[PDB]
Amino acid sequence: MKPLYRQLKSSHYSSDYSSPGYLAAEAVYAEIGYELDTLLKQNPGYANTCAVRMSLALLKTGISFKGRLPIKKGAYKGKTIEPGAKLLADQLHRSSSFGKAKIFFNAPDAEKGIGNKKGVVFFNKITNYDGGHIDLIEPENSLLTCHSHCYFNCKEVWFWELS
Amino acid sequence: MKPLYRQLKSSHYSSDYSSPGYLAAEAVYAEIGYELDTLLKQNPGYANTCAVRMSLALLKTGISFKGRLPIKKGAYKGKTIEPGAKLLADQLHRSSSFGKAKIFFNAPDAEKGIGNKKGVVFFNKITNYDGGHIDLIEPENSLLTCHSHCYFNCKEVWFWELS
Ligand SMILES: [K+]
Ligand SMILES: [K+]
Ligand SMILES: [K+]
Repeated sequence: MKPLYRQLKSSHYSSDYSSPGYLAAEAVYAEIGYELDTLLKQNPGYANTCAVRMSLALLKTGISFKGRLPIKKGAYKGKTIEPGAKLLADQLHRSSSFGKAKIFFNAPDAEKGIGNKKGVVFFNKITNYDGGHIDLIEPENSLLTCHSHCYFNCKEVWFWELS
Repeated sequence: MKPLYRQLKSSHYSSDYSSPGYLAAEAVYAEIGYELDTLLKQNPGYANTCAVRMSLALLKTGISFKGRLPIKKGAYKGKTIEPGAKLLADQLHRSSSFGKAKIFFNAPDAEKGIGNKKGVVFFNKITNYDGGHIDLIEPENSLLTCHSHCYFNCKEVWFWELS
C-alpha cells in the first residue's frame, strides 16, 4: 500500500514540543516495550529517534519495510522497527510503496524540487548533527515545515512525494 | 539574481561553536580539497575563514564571483573561493546579482540602517581583529544576530538586504 500524507502524519510522533502530535522519546520507546535509558547504554545512537518514529508511523499505516528492532509490546508486538535513518531511507528508496527518492545536493534545488508537494524527507549528513533525519515535510505559509524539524544544512536531501 | 536568505544560510558553515550550522576550519578546507595547516604556512591570513565560508555558501546558491583559490574537490571543483573578506565584499559590491552595498561609517548608523532586515553583512576594519568579517545577519527576538559573529566595532559596515 501507499500511505496518505494526512494519515501518516496522524500516526507520526513529533519530537517538537509545540507540535499537536508531540511525544517524548522515552514514551515512544515505552510504547514498543523498551526503556530508553537501557537502549542508550547498548548503543548511544538510539538517542536519534527519527527513524524509530517514522518506522512506527509506517507500520501503523500498513507499510512494509525491513527492520532490526523487534517491538515487544502492543498491537505491533513481533513487528520490527528500523532505528537507523539512512537504513530506513534505503528501504523506502528500494520499495514499490515509495519508489526512488528524488535526491538534491543543495538547498535551492531541494526547496524547488519539493515545491508545493508534501511527503517524506530525509536529510543526509547534516552539519553538526549525528545520524541524519527522516521526517514528514509539507508547505506552510509559502515555506516548508517538517513534523519534527528540518535540517537543510546537510549534504543530501531525499524526497518522496505523498498524496 | 539575489539568493534567498534562508537558502544562503542553509548553505553556510558557521564558525560559532554554539551554532546548529557549525563546522570547524579544518573540515571547511577539507571539503574543497585543502589542508588548513599547509595553507596557514603559505599565508597566516587563512586563519580568518569567514570569506571561504561565505564563498562556499554563494557557490551552493549559484552566485558567481571572482576568486583566487581553485577548488580541488567536490561539486564545485574548478571554481574558485575568495579567502579574503574585503575582496569578496568588493565582488558582491560590483555584482549585478547583489548590487551596491549600503555602507555605514559607524555602529549606531549601521544598527539603524540594518534595523529589522536580514542579509549579508561585512564588517570592515574591526578593532582588535585582523582581516574583517563577512557573514549573514538577521533579527532574532528583535536583536540582530550573525550566523558566526557580529563585529560592529569597526570602521565600516556594508550591508546587502536579502529576502
Ligand atoms: K525537534
Ligand atoms: K526526531
Ligand atoms: K568563484
